[PDB]
Amino acid sequence: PHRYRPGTVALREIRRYQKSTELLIRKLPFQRLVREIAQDFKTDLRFQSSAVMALQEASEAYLVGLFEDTNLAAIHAKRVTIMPKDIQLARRIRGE
Amino acid sequence: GASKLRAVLEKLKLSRDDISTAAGMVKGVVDHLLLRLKCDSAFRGVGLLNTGSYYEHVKISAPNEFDVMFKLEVPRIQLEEYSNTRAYYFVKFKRNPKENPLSQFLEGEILSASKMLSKFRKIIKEEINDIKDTDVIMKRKRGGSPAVTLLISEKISVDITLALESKSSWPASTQEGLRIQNWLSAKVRKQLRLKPFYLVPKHAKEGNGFQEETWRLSFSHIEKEILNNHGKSETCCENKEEKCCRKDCLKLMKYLLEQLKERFKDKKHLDKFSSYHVKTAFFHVCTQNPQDSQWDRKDLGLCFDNCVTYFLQCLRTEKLENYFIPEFNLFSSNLIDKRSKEFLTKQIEYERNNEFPVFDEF
Amino acid sequence: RSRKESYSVYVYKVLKQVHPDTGISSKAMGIMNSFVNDIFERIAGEASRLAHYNKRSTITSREIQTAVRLLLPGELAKHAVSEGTKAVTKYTSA
Amino acid sequence: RAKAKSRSSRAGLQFPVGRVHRLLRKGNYAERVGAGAPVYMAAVLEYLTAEILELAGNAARDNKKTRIIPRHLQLAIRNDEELNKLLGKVTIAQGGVLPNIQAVLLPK
Amino acid sequence: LRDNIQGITKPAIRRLARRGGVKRISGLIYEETRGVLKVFLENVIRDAVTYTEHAKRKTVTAMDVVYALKRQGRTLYGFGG
Amino acid sequence: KVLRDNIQGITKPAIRRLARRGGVKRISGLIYEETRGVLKVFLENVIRDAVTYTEHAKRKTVTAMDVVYALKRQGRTLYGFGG
Ligand SMILES: [Zn+2]
Repeated sequence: PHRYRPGTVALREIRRYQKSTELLIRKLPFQRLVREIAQDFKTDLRFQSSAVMALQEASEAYLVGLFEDTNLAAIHAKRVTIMPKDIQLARRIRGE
Repeated sequence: GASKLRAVLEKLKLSRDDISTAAGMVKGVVDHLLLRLKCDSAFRGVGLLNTGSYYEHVKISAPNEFDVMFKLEVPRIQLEEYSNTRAYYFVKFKRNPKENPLSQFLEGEILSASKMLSKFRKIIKEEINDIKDTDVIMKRKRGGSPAVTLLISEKISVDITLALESKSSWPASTQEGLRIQNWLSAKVRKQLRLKPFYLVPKHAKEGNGFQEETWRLSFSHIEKEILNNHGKSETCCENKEEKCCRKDCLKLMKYLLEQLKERFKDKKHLDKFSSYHVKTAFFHVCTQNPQDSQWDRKDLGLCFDNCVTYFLQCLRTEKLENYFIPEFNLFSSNLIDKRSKEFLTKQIEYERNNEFPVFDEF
Repeated sequence: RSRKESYSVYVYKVLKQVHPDTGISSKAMGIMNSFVNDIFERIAGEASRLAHYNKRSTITSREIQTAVRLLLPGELAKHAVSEGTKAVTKYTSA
Repeated sequence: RAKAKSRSSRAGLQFPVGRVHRLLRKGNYAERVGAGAPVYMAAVLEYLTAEILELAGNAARDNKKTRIIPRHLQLAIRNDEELNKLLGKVTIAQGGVLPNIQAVLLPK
Repeated sequence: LRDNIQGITKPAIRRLARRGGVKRISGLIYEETRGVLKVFLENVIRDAVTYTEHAKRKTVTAMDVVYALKRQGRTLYGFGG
Repeated sequence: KVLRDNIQGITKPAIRRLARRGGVKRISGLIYEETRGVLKVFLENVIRDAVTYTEHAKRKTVTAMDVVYALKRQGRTLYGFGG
């Protein structure tokens, strides 16, 4: 019954995801999210597949940058676990 | 003609089975030295080039003579050729925002070979005096290719070369070098050129003088890779089915020169010749004879004779192109005088006409 | 057919001077094209302002130079200035 | 007519000069473009292009490659402090991020 | 085509967090993250729609997305530009 | 004549007053130095751009507009001193 301890795997995933470039969010789901938002402005709207990808990459890039700052806030707070408030602080400082 | 040569080759290898302890003493000294260099702000990033080894024997007949290289990374460099020498350059640094710790060796824009070598041996000197179990004495420096020569007890000498490492694409002057395309293949050539090249502190030796802060291009790591990957099959010689005599011929060529240099070390005719000249000629002969069947082990006798002939031709015509830097003539009259070449030519021809007696006499 | 412009050909050439033995993916090229158009617009945009601010109808090598100093940071800005200053000096001398 | 010659070659540049001269008059940025304006600019664009490609090329070599991919551009830009800033707001398609892991997250 | 914010799977969220260097994630993050992602998308998509509409089109192109992102201090390279 | 150490011209009460306006109740002794090292960077960036604009215009005296452009370039606009 071999196991790897808590944090060993978490660090591993961090390593890998920092390294790789691929999209982490599933595509059909993301695409639909875009549309649901879009339909609130306008029905019968269309997207190029490249437009959806462009949105997805920007969206992930945004969240990752947000998570980096969130992580720093949690560390500042002497904590490894990030909480909703750490996100909120980072955003606020950024002017949101 | 191969049988006598085989006995020599076996003899030369076997003389090194005793070395493991000598290599140990060298390692002891080197590891010790690297700690100090790592403490020094200028050499903090220093390490061995031939990773995994504390020994590399340039001379086949000198098992007690060691050669090691200490490399130092230079993250971006601009080379400026010195006076059309083709192999010697001034080293300057490119834009680098952060502090570059090698700044202390700068002289104006140029990285001073003189300062680095002077300080390199100064650091090692102070540090060897902290080697307590082994007696290590430093030699006074003369040239710049070996930065430091260490004398270990009464048997072992160690030549230490300092080299800058650059991971940029090789300079255009190397574009036509590493002429292995017809020998080891164009694809090996391409693979090797994705690797770094090195620069060793070296004054621009010339007709009647020299430049103090020049650096010379070095591909010693490639030379090692080639010697151990001398076949276009690339595993040729790691299996007896594919045993060629390239490596054997080179050892014999090195041995011939070394034996003659020892023989005539007193007449000084041969002091300026080295295994590198032999090795360069050798790579060219391999280039001239790219097929393993032109090096069948059974033909060591004739293969070696043909290798010798090419080397003799190089001596006589005063031409030996650097294998990596084709415009760099190692046998130029500016580096080696004709007398030495005629003498070596004559001595080799004598040896060859008498089945190389110098191979047995000592 | 309609036709599109890019710097793909010029990017290749530059790559050869820095790395004669390497190539570039179509994406990296697309990125370099996005890059060039971005920098161009900024410099031209700032140069536009300088011409306006200083009451001119013309952009000269100076407006380009100043725009470079304002947009680029530290030393990177400098090499761009050195090369530009030279290129003009040279162009009229070549 | 005298023989026509390309200006990029003339200025010692690879980047087009006549075109930049032109592009500088578009978007309505200035009524007029001076003769030295595009020459100065073409040199700048080429310089910056070289810096990115060189650093990216080094990244390609670090990864034992014979070419630049979007990732190498990202690594190059970010590792170089001044380019990191020039393009500090730029999102690179498939750039990924630098492998920066906070020390406090690591065990002994 | 409803609450497609739930199409953003939990692992998908965690992986982004990991890429950002996040080692541990509170159980309340998933929802909070969504409340932020959604706003981001809303701002970008809407501008893209605005540009699309201005141009009298129905299909949003990569360029319309690029303009939308651009102006928020976010040039995106790779889709043209 | 050359000037120097006017970073100290930003006195302790001055830093505290700024901090207080910002809602800061209690200030660690090391803040003073830390704050100055940040103020300084801000000033360096704005002044430099103002100078750069001034030099472009081939003037010696820096005007309000040169400062305004400098601040706008850094993205912090200022009203009432020109525009
Ligand atoms: Zn072989």
